[PDB]
Amino acid sequence: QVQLKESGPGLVAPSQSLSITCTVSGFSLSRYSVHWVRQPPGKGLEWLGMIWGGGSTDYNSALKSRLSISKDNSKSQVFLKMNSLQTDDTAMYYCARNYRGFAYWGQGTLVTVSAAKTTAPSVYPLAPVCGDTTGSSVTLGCLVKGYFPEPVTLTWNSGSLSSGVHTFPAVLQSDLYTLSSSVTVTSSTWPSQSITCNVAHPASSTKVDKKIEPRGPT
Amino acid sequence: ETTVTQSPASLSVATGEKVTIRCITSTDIDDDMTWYQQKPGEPPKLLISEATTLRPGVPSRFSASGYGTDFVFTIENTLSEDVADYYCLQSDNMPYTFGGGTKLEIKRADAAPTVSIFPPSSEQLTSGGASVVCFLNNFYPKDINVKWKIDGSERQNGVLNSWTDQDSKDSTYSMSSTLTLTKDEYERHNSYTCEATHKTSTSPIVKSFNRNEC
Repeated sequence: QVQLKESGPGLVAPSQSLSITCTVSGFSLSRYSVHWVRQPPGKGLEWLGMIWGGGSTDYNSALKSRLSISKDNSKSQVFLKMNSLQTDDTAMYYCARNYRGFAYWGQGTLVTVSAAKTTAPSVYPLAPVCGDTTGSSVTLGCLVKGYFPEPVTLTWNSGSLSSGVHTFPAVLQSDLYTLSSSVTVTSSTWPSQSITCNVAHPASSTKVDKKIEPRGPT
Repeated sequence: ETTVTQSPASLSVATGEKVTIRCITSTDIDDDMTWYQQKPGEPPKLLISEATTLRPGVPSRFSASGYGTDFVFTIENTLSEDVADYYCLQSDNMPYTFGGGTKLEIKRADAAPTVSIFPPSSEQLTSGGASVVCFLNNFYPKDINVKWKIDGSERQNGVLNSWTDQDSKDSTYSMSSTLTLTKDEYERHNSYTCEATHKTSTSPIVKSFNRNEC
């Protein structure tokens, strides 16, 4: 029952400040050290700094000038602050607890440092072509186009249809992300049973559910 | 700072073969070495503590050795679920430093793609956009090429491709290719085609449809 969770802004403009909250449970902050680590998209891990149980701080020299860590032992919360943010600070930010290694991590919060503006996605259902050769199995799809920043959460039937799914990483084109997802079921299961794509873009408070309906009369 | 050099940066092994990953520290770090496995979309997972102590619940196939400057991480019988990025970490002196990481992929038997082509949705056509999507699913090896053709003529601009990470269960890859046009340019042609050239076939796999024919 050792848990950590990062709460961050998601989208920061360059030259502005960043604040991340690490809410922990199952252990007392006064007795364990919490570390901060970041991972630029597609790159390796960088140790950012730490805060000891007693309250002393050690920061990474590279960012020491802009990095600041505090905490509140009572509320089980550790805080990260970054000044003079820049585009090369875009990364996934993790907090982790150290005891004989970084054994427990948060799931990480993605921070995109960019002046671009939040845009909600358009969600499109991708039903099979007409004709096709409907036999043995069928493949449906979901296209999520024109959104910023990452991430987006795509599920199929609220997460129940997780088998035979391929959700592809988003691609950035003209400062807007595009993402897609395929799901393969047996011919007998669709369109008999309903299949729906569930898309959430939290940075824009968007949550869309697009049902995949045949293109013709069936 | 203490620098940690991790090698190799990339690695590909057949199912069952051994994996060897090495981390050299610029200074003597005693045994303050830990090893991690990171799957896509997840944080790193601690596998080894104190250079050699396997964390409970980690398969015995995993092991590590070293004291001082030379540390080695080993997988005896690599299984499909072992695909991931692996990292070492020195915790001897500040600032803590990670190795550069090792990307592990699994060699397996050839698998031809399952290709599916999807015309633009009616909802997208109303907004003025037109995306033709081609899914190329569960193939191996990762190398593959998609050629879009409109009325038999190759189209290059406006294509966005994306690959999944190697699958943890069957060790295959999948890809999405999306050709984005204007509703106008889309309605100006008839046959749309995505051709996949893969090691699994000399004649490319073709999926196509006609705009007005259905």
